[PDB]
Amino acid sequence: NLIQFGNMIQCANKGSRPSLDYADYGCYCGWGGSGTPVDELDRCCQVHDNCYEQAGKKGCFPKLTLYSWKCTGNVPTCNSKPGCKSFVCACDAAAAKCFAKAPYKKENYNIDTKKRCK
Amino acid sequence: NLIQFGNMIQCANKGSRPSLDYADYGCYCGWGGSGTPVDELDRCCQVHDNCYEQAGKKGCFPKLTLYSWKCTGNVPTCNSKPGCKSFVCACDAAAAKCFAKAPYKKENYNIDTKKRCK
Ligand SMILES: [Ca+2]
Ligand SMILES: [Ca+2]
Repeated sequence: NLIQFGNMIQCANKGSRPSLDYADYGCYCGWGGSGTPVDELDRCCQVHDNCYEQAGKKGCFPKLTLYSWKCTGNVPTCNSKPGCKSFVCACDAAAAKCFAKAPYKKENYNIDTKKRCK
Repeated sequence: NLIQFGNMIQCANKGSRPSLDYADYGCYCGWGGSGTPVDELDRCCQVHDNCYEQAGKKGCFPKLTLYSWKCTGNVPTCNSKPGCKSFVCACDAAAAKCFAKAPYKKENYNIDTKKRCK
């Protein structure tokens, strides 16, 4: 679920930045997502958006799915069983890893998505 | 539950030390629960053992309790508000913070607790 995703983000970036910092970023991080991502981190979110889309087509509610995961060697690691739990956990762990490698750019945080996204 | 606790430990210590390093340490970290704690870290585990005993007496199974928690700016924070979930979460959050500020001394890892703990 989304609280677990936030926990994963902190795991992957070794506490370098709070997970709330990623909640409304670029064109894709946060509600909806449209246009060309504005930078590397936003590209992570576009991928994540598409993964949640694919989870939804498989009958999952990715914001709600309660999976099992472990922060090990600074990598979010899915324990979960198959199905939605495995699938959504994979979406989140992947995004967490992607966020962690990408540079955070404050100028791209909380942007006017109607003006900058398409 | 124990997996979540491991995740809290990584949250509080910014992933600087694996969770397993704390599973058999001193007289109190892990299955042990007797004698005089061997150092500052071991004292954290003594407090955590006491907390788990209190949880049990509240009717909780602390190793199993499945709570809701958020790693917020490197601080494990309980979201669960009532019952065993909130109480056990608090035990774990406090220990995770305690572990992160205590110095780890490998000479106290995996000691013979039958011999050194009373
Ligand atoms: Ca989005
Ligand atoms: Ca113990």
